[PDB]
Amino acid sequence: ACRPGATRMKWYFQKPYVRRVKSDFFRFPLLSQVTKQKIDWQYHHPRSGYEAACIFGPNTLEVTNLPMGKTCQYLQERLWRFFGKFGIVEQVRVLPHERDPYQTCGTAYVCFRSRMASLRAVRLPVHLPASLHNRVLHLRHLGTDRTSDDLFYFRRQQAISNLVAIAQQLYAYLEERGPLPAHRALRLLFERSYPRLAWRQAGVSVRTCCGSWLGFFSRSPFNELFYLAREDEVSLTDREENAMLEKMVIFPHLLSREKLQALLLRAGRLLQMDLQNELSVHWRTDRPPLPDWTQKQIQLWQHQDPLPEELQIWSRTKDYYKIHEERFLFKLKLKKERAQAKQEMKQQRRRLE
Amino acid sequence: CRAAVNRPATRSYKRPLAHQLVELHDLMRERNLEQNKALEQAVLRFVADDGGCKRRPREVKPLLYQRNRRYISCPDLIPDGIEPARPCAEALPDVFMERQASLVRACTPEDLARQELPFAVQAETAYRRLQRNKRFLRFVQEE
Amino acid sequence: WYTPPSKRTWSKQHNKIFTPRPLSERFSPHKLHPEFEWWRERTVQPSALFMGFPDLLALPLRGGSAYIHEMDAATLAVVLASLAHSPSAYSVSERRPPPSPSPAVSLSSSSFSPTHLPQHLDSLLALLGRQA
Amino acid sequence: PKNLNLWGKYLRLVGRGARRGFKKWQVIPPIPVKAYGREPSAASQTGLYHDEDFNYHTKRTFSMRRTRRKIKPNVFRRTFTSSLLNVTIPNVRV
Amino acid sequence: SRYVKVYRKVMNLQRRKTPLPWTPTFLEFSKEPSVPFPVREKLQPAPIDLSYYLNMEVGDLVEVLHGPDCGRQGVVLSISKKRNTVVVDGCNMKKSFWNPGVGASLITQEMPIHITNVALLDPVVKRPTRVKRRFMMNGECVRISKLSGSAMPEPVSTSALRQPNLYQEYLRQKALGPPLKASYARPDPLHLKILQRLARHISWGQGSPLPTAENPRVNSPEPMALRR
Amino acid sequence: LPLLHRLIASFKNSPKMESHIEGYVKKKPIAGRDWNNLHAPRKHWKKMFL
Amino acid sequence: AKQQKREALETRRFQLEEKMLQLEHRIRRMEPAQSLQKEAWQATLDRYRSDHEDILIQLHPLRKETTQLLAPDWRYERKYSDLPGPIRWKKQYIPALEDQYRKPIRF
Amino acid sequence: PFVKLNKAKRYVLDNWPSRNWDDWSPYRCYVRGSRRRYNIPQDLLPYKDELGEWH
RNA sequence: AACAGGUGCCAGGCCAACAAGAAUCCGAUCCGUGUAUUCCGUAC
RNA sequence: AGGGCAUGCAAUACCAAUCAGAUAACAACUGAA
RNA sequence: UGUAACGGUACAAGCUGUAAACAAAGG
RNA sequence: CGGCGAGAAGGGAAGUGUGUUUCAAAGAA
RNA sequence: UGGGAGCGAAGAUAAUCUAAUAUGUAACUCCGUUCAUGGAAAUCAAAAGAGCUUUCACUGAUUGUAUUUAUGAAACGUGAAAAAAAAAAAA
RNA sequence: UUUUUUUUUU
Repeated sequence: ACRPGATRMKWYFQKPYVRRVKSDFFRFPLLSQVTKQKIDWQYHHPRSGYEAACIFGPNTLEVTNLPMGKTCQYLQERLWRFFGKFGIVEQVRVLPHERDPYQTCGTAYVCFRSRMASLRAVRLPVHLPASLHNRVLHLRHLGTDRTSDDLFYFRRQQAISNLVAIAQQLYAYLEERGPLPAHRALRLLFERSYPRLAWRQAGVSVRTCCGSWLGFFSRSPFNELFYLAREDEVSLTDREENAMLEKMVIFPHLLSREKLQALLLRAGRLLQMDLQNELSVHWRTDRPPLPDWTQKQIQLWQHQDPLPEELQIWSRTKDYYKIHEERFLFKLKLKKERAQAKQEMKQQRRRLE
Repeated sequence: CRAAVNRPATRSYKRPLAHQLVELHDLMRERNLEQNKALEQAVLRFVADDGGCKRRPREVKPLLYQRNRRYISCPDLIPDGIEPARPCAEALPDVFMERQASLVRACTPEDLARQELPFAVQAETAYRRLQRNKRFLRFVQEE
Repeated sequence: WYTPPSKRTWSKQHNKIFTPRPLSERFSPHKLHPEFEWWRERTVQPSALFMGFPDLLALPLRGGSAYIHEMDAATLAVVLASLAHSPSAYSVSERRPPPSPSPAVSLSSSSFSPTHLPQHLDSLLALLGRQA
Repeated sequence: PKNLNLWGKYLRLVGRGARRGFKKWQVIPPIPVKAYGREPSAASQTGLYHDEDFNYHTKRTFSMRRTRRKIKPNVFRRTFTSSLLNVTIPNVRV
Repeated sequence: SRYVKVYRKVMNLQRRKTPLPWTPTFLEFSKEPSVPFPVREKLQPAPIDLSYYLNMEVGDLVEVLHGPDCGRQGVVLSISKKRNTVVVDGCNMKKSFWNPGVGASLITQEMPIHITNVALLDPVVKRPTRVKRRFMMNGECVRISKLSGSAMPEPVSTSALRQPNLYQEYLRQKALGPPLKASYARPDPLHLKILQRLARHISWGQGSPLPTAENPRVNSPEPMALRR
Repeated sequence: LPLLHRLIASFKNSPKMESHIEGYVKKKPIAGRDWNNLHAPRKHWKKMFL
Repeated sequence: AKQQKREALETRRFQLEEKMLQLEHRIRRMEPAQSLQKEAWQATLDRYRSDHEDILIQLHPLRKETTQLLAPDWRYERKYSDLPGPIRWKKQYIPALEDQYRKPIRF
Repeated sequence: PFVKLNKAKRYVLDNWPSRNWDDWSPYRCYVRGSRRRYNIPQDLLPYKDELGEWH
């Protein structure tokens, strides 16, 4: 046992704060709306939430809801990488923990080189993998008081669902009434709100996901369910779209229950994939390449290289293992020789191409 | 049924049902088998614990008591005018010196047949005896 | 050495030259610690200090004694100047403040008097003058 | 095995006894402090010795002899101009 | 080293609460006697109730001195004199378990803390201090602090500090056994009553036959005859 | 049910007495009481004939 | 008795100061521009100024009274008196004094 | 089907909800006596991070 | 193990605030919880 | 615990790089615990 | 917390802390 | 009277013949 | 405290002597013990399959290191005790 | 076939 380093980190659960007595301000201090902490008038000063602006600048962000058990420096690099997409990041600052300098409190500041570049990062939130506790980041603009959309994902899900249901209803209607006009059939469709289920006219989910009625039909799974036909068979605003729709007839496709179900199911996976891809963009888009050295450097920030075997050899216990064994060395020599033969096969393809 | 009723009431355990027990009881009664030892023992055990629904911690009767234990006061419940029987006038004779002739008698084919009986009949006999030997004292007002 | 390191126990610090980490330190709350000497009492040091002396601006709120009569000319001049050049209450120190910055960062011309009004220092002023 | 980056490849999947009875004079060359898990030294805590610290080594001749000796790291004196601090820092052991 | 095993084995005995329960069987003997008893010293200072002397009451405001909770204030919930321990809300939470009721899947509970690890805060000063009792002419008892010399506030009502103990409930549920089967759990009073009725006839029947439609009668119980 | 039995069973919830744990066996010696123990105080001797 | 009112007063003042600071920052952010919002904020800040000053006026008496025994009193000391009911205090650490060279003289 | 369940086995089959066959579904299953239900056709596959890198 | 203490030395029935014999015979001085016989209380 | 309770055990550590003392302007100045 | 010195007590391997073997009665 | 949503990183280790097996350096009582 | 980390010699055995055992043992400094240590696989196995960590028994004084003297709770595997993947976007 | 777990009614 000895003094731990930065590798060792501990964190316990936090019990929610409940005021049992309202008239006892001594034993049950009132919470603060800014610092989210007990009001300490005796030793703490009142805050305003705009102190970082005078420090950094107007063109700044207030990121919150950070994970635990991660170094501030690692978080800074991660954040810089993330934020670099929009524009040139000036500086990233992280507030250490009160009781743990090697740990993050849960708040950070980001500075941009430009106003418009900063503005673009406020739109959507930040989603983290399982590695980071799946902690969703909350942003705020100090210059504009603009916040991010935290409910984007959950609202999209309901859209997906509504699409599914509208498809089903359309199919049913078609079945029950034969072919119907394009402009007339659509009126028999409804959707539901995300916050609380309430019947509403369809089209919000269509515009959200698909973006257009035409597109809805032109989709991959959707096209196998329905068929549009031009008036002779028997870059567009809302009015033009409507006018085009006014002279078309919808025809269903004869399908079985199992097939129908399968298709319906597939649609959802596709839609979900879409959503995921929207939130999982790369960090190296519209950027020049990087040297291998740089790549290595990047790698180092996450993962360490293996130890040389030369050194590792010494680790062998003399009790049960021979330090320097000729057969053991010969085996490693043969493995090293086989490595080049393996590499040549991969290298030959580039010359062939 | 007797073997299974004693098992726990967990997932990984086979246990019969109350209606199954009644159906089996009727089926056995029909064939003049209502007086079954195993059936009676299973029936008593089933209701001993509400068909396994009730559960209590493991309980072991005490076989010894500590010195200077607690004292509990209680009056006699036996009806008045009742006392234990007294022994014979002084003592019995010696076992080896006097009781040497009366302890031995000639054997008979009936004795041989009685000795050649199985264990199940003995066990049944015992059970029946204990069953039959269940009585209590009456009260003046009870009569 | 007997046991090898791992992904969690490969970084260590010196016994004396180290960084306190109560959050990440072995402890036994359920055990008596004679090392801390729970019997021995300790004084109460001042929370705010200015030029090595108790902060005069924190007196009205936190209270405490003032060693005005022990000040020298050098100290007293600056002290006087401080109380004359538009003093601010946020200049005082804080005991375990929130991780976020303090209002002292800006120190701009405000439209109000934080904590106390300027009229609550004549008592101290008198003493200051006397000392002068 | 696990933790390949660290020393002791051939020591993890062995008996407890082996581990307990492992000797230190069986290794000729030095081992990196980061890999070995050695505690930082006072001289290192007062300077910037990124991967450098006091180590130990052992000798061996034809006569099956063995010894152990101490070895000091390599340290230099320099000067660095810090723009943020706005003050020179003379005599920095690096 | 070739002594670790034995060392540990020996050491274990200290912690061992010998003798332990042991059910008997057929042709089997106990081994508890063969277990050496732990070693202990008798001559030592007598215990003391620090709670009593420190004038520390349930519901009082305390602050954590050491441990993970370097600075954290709370309210005393429970005091144990024999262990010289206190329980403070929102501090020292390490005991986790499965949810025995409605809610999440895991629930934690606060753990006791040594009295020596905590101190009473000053009313006005809000710093660790001491409290002394003083009796008036009328017999009225007043608690006065050292630093400020001010009167202490009254304790919080027990009705407000009363909370349910889910750890105990989980232990009680575990003591019984695994969860019951769905099939078995279902009630059946209709057949249970028939089985209960047959149980009395089997037990207190004295071997008498059961009633029948043609012969709805049963022999009466026989009393215990005295030895004339 | 018997009236007497009812009466008797009435007192089932009465307090019980102390009892030993399951499989309680008293430890007893084999060897004699006489043995040299010269590493004991003056007032703690047991030698009579050995 | 007095402590309790002090507490509440303090709390209220604490809240009001944060609101006033937020309004002043919002006013400062839009200096080179004129609008109705700015006027609105000025009005609200004006209101809060009085709303806060009253609190301090009410608070003044209590703070003094509360902080009674905090400071030493020679009168209550065992050195200068012998009457029942003594008072003791703990020595502080003043760097300004500790860093100075002084002889152990008493006159 | 002919398995002699031991203490160890019985414990698992009686405690762990994953062994509960009365509520078995091929699309939603636990992993090892877990409380939370995982998506077998979804949870078994990798995913990309905010950075677009594999996870 | 009625080692639970005391009473002049070995006490279930004597003092010990709640059950139960100043029990009979024997005894060198010499009380004597001692030998022999017998009764009673006990969820102690 | 109503009340009272001299003196000594070198004590700003209920906190905070290391190195004498009432715990040291930089540098000189060094270190296996 | 544990201990050493001085004083008192009957100068003591106990007790005790100049209030140094006690307040027991607040209308 | 079961028929191409037929996929999950391109990287580590194993025989040195690997069309073979396994795994993911990267998360909490 | 025969627990963990740094450093760490000799008397003694080999009937003197080198390696080796003693022993990573003794002295010195530090952590202060189940609210601990440890840890949920780029592991083991080889063509079957096991499934974080930890304690006991057997395999077995077998394999291995040594040799003139010893040392060695080895790995796979079996039995048994205790059983634990993650509470979790915010209000 | 040579066995076996007692409460009904907190």
